[PDB]
Amino acid sequence: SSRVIVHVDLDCFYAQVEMISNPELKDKPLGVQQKYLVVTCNYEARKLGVKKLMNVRDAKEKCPQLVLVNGEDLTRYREMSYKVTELLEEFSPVVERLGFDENFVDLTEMVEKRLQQLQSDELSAVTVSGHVYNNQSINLLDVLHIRLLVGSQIAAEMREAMYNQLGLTGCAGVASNKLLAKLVSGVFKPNQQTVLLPESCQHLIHSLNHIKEIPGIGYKTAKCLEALGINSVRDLQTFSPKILEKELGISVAQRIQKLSFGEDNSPVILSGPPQSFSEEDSFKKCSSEVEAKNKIEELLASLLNRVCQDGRKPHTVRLIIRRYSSEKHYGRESRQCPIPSHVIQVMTPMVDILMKLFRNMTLLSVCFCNLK
DNA sequence: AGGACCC
DNA sequence: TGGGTCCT
Repeated sequence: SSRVIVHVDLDCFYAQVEMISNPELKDKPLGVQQKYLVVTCNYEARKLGVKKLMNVRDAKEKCPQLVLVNGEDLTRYREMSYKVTELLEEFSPVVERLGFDENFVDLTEMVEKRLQQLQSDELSAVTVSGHVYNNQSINLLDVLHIRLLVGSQIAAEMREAMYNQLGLTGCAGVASNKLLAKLVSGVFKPNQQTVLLPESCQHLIHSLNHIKEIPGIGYKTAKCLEALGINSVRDLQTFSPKILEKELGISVAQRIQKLSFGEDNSPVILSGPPQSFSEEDSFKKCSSEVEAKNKIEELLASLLNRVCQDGRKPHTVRLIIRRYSSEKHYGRESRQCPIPSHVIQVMTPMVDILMKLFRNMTLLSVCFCNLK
């Protein structure tokens, strides 16, 4: 019936990794750069105006002192990301990754086992760990409150472990489903945690300022809802099911309307090993359609070392590209093809293997998928 | 192959 | 605007 889900969200992840590499970067405003962008920065620099995904220029003309480290090679970020996930899996096996810095853990079973260990007395001593959303009063006789509180305790144990064993700080949100857990994890933003009691669900959902802010409603859907006059969470909650169903599909429509009410029955999915491996690269439009495949040889280099390490082998390869011109807000192409059973068991072959797929066709990326 | 959505 | 996942 009722679940206890925790959402773990690491603070400015790349920055934390770069700060751990070179300690001299601490306290000093740090920004991690990829090409001409500052993807993320530590809180210090953030205090000085630096915002995530901001042009270097606008970043230095806002903080003419900001230090920058290149973060185009995701290798170390990716490695730490899995150590975090594995550490969480130790607490409970059902852990879902969302990007490199977020994880969802279904704590339901763990909470039950812990509660069954408590005696008819110490159950009244159950306390919360961290913040209680909207400073809501706890009712120790509400079984749902007790469960979420134990959930807050586990969350605190997880964050303490991440810090002690891995040197990382982060936020956590504890709630009855993934939607709410993710929305509440960020209420007290820096290295802290919050728990959501049922009675405050509407307050949390309505605290949002636009449907776009709801996890599960992307750039597209948002614009669709807008063209319909739906802008606030309450608009969506009160809109006609039928029309919404008749314009977004019965699937999408019924799902996002549930979300507007803070309802979300999606299960936390066990991520396990990656379903694919890939590396990209965007050039200043410097690929003459030919000879510029030496770049593809570079991508393959690292990948091959990665595809290797994992142990499993990929039975499919792919190549994706881009083209410069107008304002193509969306434009990618890729030629998918099977990988020779013999070559699976090295570059040379694969090189021209991608080369043919090449000709058949500002960015270039090789993706090894269909792992077995 | 391409699309939507997410960090 | 460097990676990923799942659905059509």
